[PDB]
Amino acid sequence: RHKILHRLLQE
Amino acid sequence: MQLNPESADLRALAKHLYDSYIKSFPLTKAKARAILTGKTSPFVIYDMNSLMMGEDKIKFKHITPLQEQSKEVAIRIFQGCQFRSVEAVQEITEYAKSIPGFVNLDLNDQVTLLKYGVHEIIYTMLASLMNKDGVLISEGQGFMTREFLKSLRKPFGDFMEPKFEFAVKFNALELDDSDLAIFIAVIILSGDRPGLLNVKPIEDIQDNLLQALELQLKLNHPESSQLFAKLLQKMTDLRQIVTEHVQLLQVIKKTSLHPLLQEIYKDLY
Ligand SMILES: CC(C)(Oc1ccc(C(=O)c2ccc(Cl)cc2)cc1)C(=O)O
Ligand SMILES: CC(C)(Oc1ccc(C(=O)c2ccc(Cl)cc2)cc1)C(=O)O
Ligand SMILES: CC(C)(Oc1ccc(C(=O)c2ccc(Cl)cc2)cc1)C(=O)O
Repeated sequence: RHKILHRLLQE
Repeated sequence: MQLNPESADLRALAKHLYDSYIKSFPLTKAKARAILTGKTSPFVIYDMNSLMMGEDKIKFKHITPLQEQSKEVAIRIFQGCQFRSVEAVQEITEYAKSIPGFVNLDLNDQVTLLKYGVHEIIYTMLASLMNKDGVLISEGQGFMTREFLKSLRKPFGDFMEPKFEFAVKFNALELDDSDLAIFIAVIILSGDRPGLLNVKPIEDIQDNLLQALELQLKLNHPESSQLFAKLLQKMTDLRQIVTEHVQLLQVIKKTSLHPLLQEIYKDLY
């Protein structure tokens, strides 16, 4: 999990 | 005791944290404080009548006239809080990125750090919007009374009460945004969050944040030694309230939530 969070850090 | 060496960086750190803090979030404590006292008028929700009339006067961002709203104030309120929490997670993620060195942590650990710190720093920042009577909502457009919250049915009336109790003691510390910027920074870089695998580079940053905080607390609060230790002990309290908030989520849940929040609460502690 943590895909939505992981995506926000990648910006 | 205290000297003026290359602590210039410590102050350089705090300035940088303050500047991105003030633009990362809508309402600073300074601003909310002025609204909570007059100089600047939110709509006060103390009543089921004021509630039903509040959703009319206040422009809530999460709602649209065309969508179906539950006939259930307890649920219509949880909706708004979920929307605000989702937004808060993004604002905290942006702020975390401005903490010198954070983006160079292992991205898996940045995720873990953000996963455990978000609600702690959410409750910390909520106090800036609270007094003993209630809490500012909708960028200070509304004001919900503590006693109206407590009167909501079933367990929902027990959600915000621990937060008020926390804010009361925590606001007595009389911290300002400049102090708050460094404290939440220290929260985000807690090297004891479960599931971290590269701790040392996180601790190194937290120490730099910690000693910058202490220096900030001595320079900005002459009238109270031990403010530093008192804050650290507050981080202890923020964890307990999170633990008490999850247990309440469970009670309701066995009687849903945005995938981002579910992502955060999944396997927490
Ligand atoms: C949104 C979520 C998952 O869970 C919350 C649940 C409840 C509250 C409230 O503060 C609240 C209090 C009273 C009512 Cl009626 C409705 C909501 C905040 C967060 C979170 O933790 O981010
Ligand atoms: C960053 C912060 C603290 O963001 C919030 C995030 C979540 C909540 C809530 O969970 C909540 C609880 C009760 C009510 Cl009535 C309304 C909202 C509040 C503010 C802000 O805006 O400064
Ligand atoms: C981002 C923000 C502040 O998020 C909300 C958070 C909490 C509430 C409420 O507390 C609430 C109160 C009464 C009703 Cl009927 C519905 C919601 C509203 C909005 C907004 O959207 O402006």
